[PDB]
Amino acid sequence: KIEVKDSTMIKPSAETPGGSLWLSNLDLLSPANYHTLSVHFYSHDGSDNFFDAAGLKESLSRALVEFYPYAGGNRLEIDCNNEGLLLVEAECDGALDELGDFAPRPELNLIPKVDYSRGISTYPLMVFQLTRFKCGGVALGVANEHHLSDGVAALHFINTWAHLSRGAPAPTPLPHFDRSSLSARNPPQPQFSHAEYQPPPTLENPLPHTDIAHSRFKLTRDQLNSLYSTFEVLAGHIWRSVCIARGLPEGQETKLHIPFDGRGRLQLPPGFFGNAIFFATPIATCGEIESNSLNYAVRRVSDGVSRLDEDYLRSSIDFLELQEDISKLAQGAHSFRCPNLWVISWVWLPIYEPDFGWGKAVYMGPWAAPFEGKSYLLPNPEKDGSLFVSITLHKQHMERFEKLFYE
Ligand SMILES: O=C(/C=C/c1ccc(O)cc1)O[C@H](Cc1ccc(O)cc1)C(=O)O
Repeated sequence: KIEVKDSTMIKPSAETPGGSLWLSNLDLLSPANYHTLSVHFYSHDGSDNFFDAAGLKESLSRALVEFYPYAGGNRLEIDCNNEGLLLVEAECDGALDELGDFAPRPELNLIPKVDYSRGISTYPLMVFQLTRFKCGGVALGVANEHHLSDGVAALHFINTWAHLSRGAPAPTPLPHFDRSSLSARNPPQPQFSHAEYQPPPTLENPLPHTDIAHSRFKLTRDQLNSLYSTFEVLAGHIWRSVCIARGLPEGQETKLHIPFDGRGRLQLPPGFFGNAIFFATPIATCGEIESNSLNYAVRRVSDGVSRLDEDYLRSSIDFLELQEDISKLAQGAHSFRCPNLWVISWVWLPIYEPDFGWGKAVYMGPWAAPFEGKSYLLPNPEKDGSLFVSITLHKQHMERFEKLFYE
């Protein structure tokens, strides 16, 4: 019940010199065809001209005068050609209050499908969706190429794109586009054995069912430790709950994958624009997860995160430097599946700070993903001090997963 209205490609207003620049080694840790995408929801207010299209286009140009690589040898890079940034405005016969709590069920008309079979550099790298409803509310669906930038950089871009629409100046440190700070050493000397690069522990006794279910949970009972970060304890609990709810045989290896922003532990320049996301991979058998205390799992995840010191991160970069190709090491879409698990945390991220001049977001959230195996941590826009756990799991296991509440 959604249909396209307009499809535009936006140039910057200024020149923005478009010399192609170098992608990092961590940027090459994704498939050549992948968009990470989420949606921003805005409810209508008493103000006239709620998200006018022309104002947003002439604000998008004033935003692209800084972030020009969004419009644009044997190694991946797409030149800043300044030819266009896809912006498709749609129309829906819907009421935003009928959504209720925004379960991201796969009715993907809030975003478009892209085709890079015609060319990997033919179409641009990011797409925005401005879909307007019957109630006057609007959904803004963002879809970004992971090679170009991570969630932090695209979030900073959307915050600049917010401040330059509300008549305010640029948000913080202006974006830095030279990724030479994430370059390998000279010479490259790895010093550790990296399990973030070894293949995931698949090949278990096969699964009878394949259909999955998504569930988004509220947990207002964070304020208890039954003897570490909040994230480490919570991730240990989620991981133990999943490994118990799956009923896998003891001796089956499970592997938790955790994104980790390497801007702080390393010395990255401010406004660094690109992927600075490493991986924290603690491995353990499902038995010793289910047959030991929560202390075991939380210590395992804490050792998985605390290993990522400066030496280990630079050694990982040098290990990537030693490789033939790096995109052959990028696991995904099959690493996601059981017995493996992802857990992220958007609680610390400023995902609600984008205010275009019409108010804050009622709800932003992920949409349309390779679903199973990925647990997310979100903040509640009700700001009751509560926290959301958005997980996807096979149906046989989602009902078992209710022991997350059992401390
Ligand atoms: O969760 C985020 C969200 C990104 C985002 C934030 C705000 C926006 O407006 C738009 C996108 O990023 C991760 C990326 C990722 C995945 C696996 C890894 O091993 C390393 C990194 C993801 O989407 O899964």
